[PDB]
Amino acid sequence: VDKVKRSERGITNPFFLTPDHQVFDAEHLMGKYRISGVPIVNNEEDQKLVGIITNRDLRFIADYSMKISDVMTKEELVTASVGTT
Amino acid sequence: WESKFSKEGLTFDDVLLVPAKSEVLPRDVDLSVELTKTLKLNIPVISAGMDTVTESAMAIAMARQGGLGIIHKNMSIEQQAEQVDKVKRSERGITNPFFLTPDHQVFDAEHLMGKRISGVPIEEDLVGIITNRDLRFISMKISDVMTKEELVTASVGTTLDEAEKILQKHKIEKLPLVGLITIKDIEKVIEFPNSSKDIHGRLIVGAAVGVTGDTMTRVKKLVEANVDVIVIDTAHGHSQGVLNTVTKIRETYPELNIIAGNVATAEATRALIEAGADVVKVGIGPICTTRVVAGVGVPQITAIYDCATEARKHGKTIIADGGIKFSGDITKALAAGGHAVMLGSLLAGTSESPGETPYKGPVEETVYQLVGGLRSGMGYCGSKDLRALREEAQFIRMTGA
Amino acid sequence: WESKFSKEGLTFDDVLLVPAKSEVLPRDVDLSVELTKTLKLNIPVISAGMDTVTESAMAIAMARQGGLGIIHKNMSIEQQAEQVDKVKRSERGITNPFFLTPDHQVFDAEHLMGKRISGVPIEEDLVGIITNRDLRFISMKISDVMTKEELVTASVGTTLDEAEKILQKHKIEKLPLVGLITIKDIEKVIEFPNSSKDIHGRLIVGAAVGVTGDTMTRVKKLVEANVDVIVIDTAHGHSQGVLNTVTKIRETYPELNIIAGNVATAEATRALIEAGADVVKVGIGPICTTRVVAGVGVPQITAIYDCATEARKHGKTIIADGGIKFSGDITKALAAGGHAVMLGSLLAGTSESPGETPYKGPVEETVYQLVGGLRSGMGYCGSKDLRALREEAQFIRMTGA
Ligand SMILES: Nc1ncnc2c1ncn2[C@@H]1O[C@H](COP(=O)(O)OP(=O)(O)OP(=O)(O)OP(=O)(O)OC[C@H]2O[C@@H](n3cnc4c(N)ncnc43)[C@H](O)[C@@H]2O)[C@@H](O)[C@H]1O
Ligand SMILES: Nc1ncnc2c1ncn2[C@@H]1O[C@H](COP(=O)(O)OP(=O)(O)OP(=O)(O)OP(=O)(O)OC[C@H]2O[C@@H](n3cnc4c(N)ncnc43)[C@H](O)[C@@H]2O)[C@@H](O)[C@H]1O
Ligand SMILES: Nc1ncnc2c1ncn2[C@@H]1O[C@H](COP(=O)(O)OP(=O)(O)OP(=O)(O)OP(=O)(O)OC[C@H]2O[C@@H](n3cnc4c(N)ncnc43)[C@H](O)[C@@H]2O)[C@@H](O)[C@H]1O
Ligand SMILES: [Mg+2]
Ligand SMILES: [Mg+2]
Ligand SMILES: [Mg+2]
Repeated sequence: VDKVKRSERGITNPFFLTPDHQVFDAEHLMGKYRISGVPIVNNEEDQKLVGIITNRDLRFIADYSMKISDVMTKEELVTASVGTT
Repeated sequence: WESKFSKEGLTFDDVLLVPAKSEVLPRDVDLSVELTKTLKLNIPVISAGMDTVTESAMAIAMARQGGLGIIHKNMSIEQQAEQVDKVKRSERGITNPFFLTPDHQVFDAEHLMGKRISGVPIEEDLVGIITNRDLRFISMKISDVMTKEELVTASVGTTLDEAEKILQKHKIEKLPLVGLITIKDIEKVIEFPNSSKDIHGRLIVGAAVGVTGDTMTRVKKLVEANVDVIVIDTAHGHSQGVLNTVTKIRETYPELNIIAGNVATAEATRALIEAGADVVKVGIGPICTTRVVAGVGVPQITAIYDCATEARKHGKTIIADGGIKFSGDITKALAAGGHAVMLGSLLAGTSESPGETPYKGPVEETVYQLVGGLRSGMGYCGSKDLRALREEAQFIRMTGA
Repeated sequence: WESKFSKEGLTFDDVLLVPAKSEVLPRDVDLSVELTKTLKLNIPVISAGMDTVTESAMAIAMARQGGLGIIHKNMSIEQQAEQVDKVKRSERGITNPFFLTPDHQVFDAEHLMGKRISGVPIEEDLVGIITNRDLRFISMKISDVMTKEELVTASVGTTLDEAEKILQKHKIEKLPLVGLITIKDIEKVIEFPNSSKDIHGRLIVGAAVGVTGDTMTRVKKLVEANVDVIVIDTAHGHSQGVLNTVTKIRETYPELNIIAGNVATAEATRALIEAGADVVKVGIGPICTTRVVAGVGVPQITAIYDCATEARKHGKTIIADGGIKFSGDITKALAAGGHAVMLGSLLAGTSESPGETPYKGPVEETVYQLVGGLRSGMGYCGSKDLRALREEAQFIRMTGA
């Protein structure tokens, strides 16, 4: 019963990462939870969005542990405000 | 009259190959075969010149794997030369890509895509690019809502290295040449290291010729299309018409590679060689029609061995075109003396086979299993390469049990 | 090239054994065979080293009947040495029996019983005994309502005679050793007088070895487990890797019995013998895979005879591992020169075969019928023992009819 009541939670707590981590770190998250995207924040505390990494991004790389910062999407980064429909 | 019934004949199911001492594993076996000085294969497999087996798609797939494809003759002289040219120009990494204009609708693009390309650059005198992932966010609508502002284009002459890089930077898989260089285009230039090629690095290809009135014109255009070998293909090559056609083609094109029509005796093999054939294709009724209808046939193992024995007196090559039904028959056919085997029925239902009609998947599936069996057989025989299988492997004659 | 097709080959269905004068009945026939000076069987049957045929249960049953079991190699080095040790220590009449405590429930006992023992003695530092008939008067409850007061126990060292007597007196079938001596344990020491044993009276057993990186360590532990024979088992023993592995094992363990991998020619039999093999196992494609996939094979009767002829020049032994399908094939295989036959598919579904998955009942059922047919064949041939069948029995070649 509790599993059905908690199904549609609306993700307020998004799974994130930092440019310090390796590209392997990102694959772990994607493969573990069947997730296709990881938003990258500047630090664990001042969670400030710097980038996002995704599988189509992983396709363009031969297996590598390069810093996700030189791998992620940063220049034409698209966000929306909280409360947008 | 007295030697009317003296001869004996063996087929594939009458013999087995005998294991010998082996110092090589099946994977370290060399499968290259030199049909002529200018026609070398890396696997001894050739797709037949049949309208159900080999057109440009099959010939490219066969050559990519180290084999050879024979474009069939059930088409006009112009189409066949175009098929040969389409194979010779492949693996260049596209001067004539498909195109649309901003006036067209996305329904036009999807159908042009389905007929397996994933990108369509956007009249007679570049504005955009439309791809498959663009179609996910669309609802046939109109094609003018495409990728129009963020356009990454290269110059004509940009190197592949000057790519796999522009592409990796802009995370895009298509790069128009204001031509087209894709990313599959770049990666297929590395995926096939065993690809059989001519001296200029182009994929080899063959074309089928009969004995008609216009075959001299057909050979002319095929040669003009840089075909690597002409297959003079008839039901009975020991006819005088075939012999004359072989000689006329040899005298007109002295250095052109020639494969000649089905024969099954040493005498016919000598006639075809003396007429000017480089390679002799072997197979006369290998319960097929020829046996039931005409009462004519030669058991294929005997045919291969007798024709191979005659051909290597003259330093020439044999192609085994006949009743190969399992991978183990390839090992027998080559060990009997054949330099390469020709396949038709086995490859007729594959993806690269002509038309959409039994489906057999990619032809790489089949060739892998067939070559895998050959490698296993050469391991048992201790066959270093194909000459050792040909010249040294021994057979055991079996009762049917 | 000219002797490419000279050889001829016979299989089981091509030949029949010819009756000869007979002075012995099928039951008075001797079925013993001496594979080596230290590996003697009383019936010429060996269960194959396959993961579907032979583990410790099959090896014990095979040895009990006078044959031999080959523990398969589809397990770790530690497990296989444990399997060999489990056979060598059997027929002793139990130092490590199953145990429970008064805290457990009868449901624990029944399941421990079902997984075929009938008694469970009742922690780390004897209180009772629980058996199957005790379960009839019980309702899983708790195991403390067991046989606790009337406890008949013996000392460690009590002789079997000092039993079959304590048991007959107290009308009980279990006797704990404050260890375990049962009554089936005592009676199976008499039921199998034909049991093949080593010089110290332990059941013989064999273990399978391949040609990998760790087989030297595998042989080391198997030898440390007192294995009687090592079977170096490969698809092609005439390879240089097998020959080197045979020699390295021989030089490390000079007196260890070695059976070497499938070969089918006299030349390969000589190579395996010269490398250091005691027994040569014969069978290369005896419509199996090897023929269909690789085109390689030797008709088994010809293989047995050619390999036996070579092996007995050197005083060595042949094992016929191949397409035996009826009891009459055993008679043919041995009469062709084989000293023992190896079986796999025939024994794969029996009770002592690995796993619970076609069920074939006890393997004693099958071996009885197979040996019965052999005895009948030797009666027709007048074969006193196995050498007479090998050296004197004649065959008749038959048309397929
Ligand atoms: N952190 C998290 N915490 C909790 N739940 C989570 C989560 N992340 C995901 N989930 C959940 O997991 C699911 C999301 O994945 P799915 O929704 O199931 O996956 P998809 O989008 O179908 O994947 P696809 O493979 O097609 O996408 P692509 O890589 O092309 O990727 C899109 C393309 O657009 C680009 N792109 C994406 N966002 C961009 C941006 N902001 N700016 C620029 N480019 C961007 C990418 O580079 C790529 O090329 C949902 O259930 C979601 O709620
Ligand atoms: N017109 C043509 N003429 C002749 N032969 C042709 C042909 N088109 C294809 N072929 C042939 O077809 C073969 C098959 O290769 P492809 O069809 O290229 O298959 P692929 O590399 O696996 O592409 P994919 O399907 O993953 O692309 P997607 O939309 O996901 O990802 C593509 C992404 O690229 C982006 N993109 C492309 N160009 C862009 C640009 N200029 N600017 C911005 N984004 C661009 C798109 O927006 C999209 O997100 C090629 O080797 C080639 O020989
Ligand atoms: N713990 C263990 N560890 C390892 N291997 C094991 C094992 N237990 C069995 N095995 C193996 O299993 C094999 C199979 O032999 P068993 O399982 O012994 O089969 P069986 O002799 O035919 O016994 P049955 O099934 O007839 O016994 P029942 O309860 O009718 O009759 C038995 C009667 O004995 C009585 N009984 C037993 N001990 C008694 C005692 N101390 N005092 C009084 N009664 C006692 C019971 O009350 C009952 O009435 C043995 O050969 C042995 O190798
Ligand atoms: Mg995607
Ligand atoms: Mg895609
Ligand atoms: Mg009972």
